[PDB]
Formats: sequence, structure tokens, C-alpha cells
Amino acid sequence: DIFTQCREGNAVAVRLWLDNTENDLNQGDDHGFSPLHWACREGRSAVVEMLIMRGARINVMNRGDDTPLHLAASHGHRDIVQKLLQYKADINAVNEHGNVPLHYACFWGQDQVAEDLVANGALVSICNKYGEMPVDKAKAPLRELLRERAEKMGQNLNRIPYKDTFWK
Amino acid sequence: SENLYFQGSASATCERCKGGFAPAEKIVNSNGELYHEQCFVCAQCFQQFPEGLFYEFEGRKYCEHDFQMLFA
Ligand SMILES: [Zn+2]
Ligand SMILES: [Zn+2]
Repeated sequence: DIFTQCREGNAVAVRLWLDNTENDLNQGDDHGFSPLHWACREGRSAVVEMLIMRGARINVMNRGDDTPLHLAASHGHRDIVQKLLQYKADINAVNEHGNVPLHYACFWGQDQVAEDLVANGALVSICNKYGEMPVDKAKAPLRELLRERAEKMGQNLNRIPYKDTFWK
Repeated sequence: SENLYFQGSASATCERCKGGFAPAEKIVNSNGELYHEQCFVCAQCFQQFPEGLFYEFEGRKYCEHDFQMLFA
């Protein structure tokens, strides 16, 4: 199906599927992963660009409320992260755990993605639902570097406890 | 899995993050793989596995809740 073709990066098959406008390019699979989520997760750059340029919604969420930008960051796909940001992805989008894309880039040591996220304004001090800030998921060298870079970019380093509309 | 207090080889590395251990450090041994306490956690929520139970998907480990939400 379309989801497998996006995971595998079968660009011709994806293009032919998108040509049929009766197909819904935003529709998620059984766990809410859209074509764009899979292409971003698996680093399929050509398919990501095609989906975005043909109109795919950038901030779609899967069953765990991850966006394509969470998945690209978690799996270290630097070019895809930059493409998503260029096309207005919410850089501080939160999933069901209150995690932002920077949490995953930090946790997985995706250093260049984490640095690019902070260069584009990603907040370093926003706790998830369990009180953990993104940069505190990083190993020390990266953790220290990202706080310094954020300070130099005019962020405030005060810890921000989690809040959302339904929290209290 | 079991908690250990490290006094092993200088070559020893965490299965998740590939960093080394300090003498006396509380670590986890799961099936012969060694982890920092902060690394033997679910890849999605970063929290400890309830009762030590995890589920693998493509080389990462998940708690039951996140595994069922995303991959089951
Ligand atoms: Zn580790
Ligand atoms: Zn979890």
C-alpha cells in the first residue's frame, strides 16, 4: 500500500498514487502514520519533498500525537528536518507525553539536528509532562552546547513546567 | 533485568547510548546488555518500564503503553 511505498522510498509508485486525486494524501494508517510521517521517519527525502509540494499537511499527528518533524528528528534525518521547518512545521509541537522534536534529537544524540533545531528557535527549557526538559535528555557535551547556543540566541533558560489546556 | 554497581572493564559501553560507566555507578543489565539507568527506559516516553517489561520495534525498546499506541 501507499504506506509501504513511502517507507521504502518507491518514488514512482508514490507519484502515481498521488496522481489519483480520489486518494487522500493526509490519511493515516492503522496507527495514524500518514504517508508523510513514514517518509520522514525513514529518511526518504525525495518522497518528503513530493508530498509537501503536492499539498500534504505538515503538522499531522499519529496516534501518539507525533508529527513528521518528531520522527525526522528522532531518526537523525537532517535534510528532512530542514525541509519541514522551511514549510512551517511547528518546531515545538508536543506529543502525548509532552515531548517536542528536540527531546528526541537530544535523547538519540542527533547532534546536528539538535543544533539546527536550536538555531531555528526550538525552546530548550520546556518540560515534558514528566518534568524533563529536552536538552536534559542529551549527553553532557551536547547538553552544555545547546544551552549556550540557546542563550546566545536570546532564549530564557528558566525551566518551564508543562502546561496545556487540559492539564489543570 | 538487574541493577549492578559497576566495577568492570574500561571497554564496557551502554547498549543504548554507547557511553562508558564510572566505578560504583548503578547500572542495569538486561539480557547481558549494560545500560545507564537513564538509558534503560522507553524510547518514546523516556520513563522506566513498568515491572521491567519492554517491547522491541526496529531496534528500539518501548513500554507496553507506547508499543500498543504506535506499533502493535
Ligand atoms: Zn547510556
Ligand atoms: Zn513509553
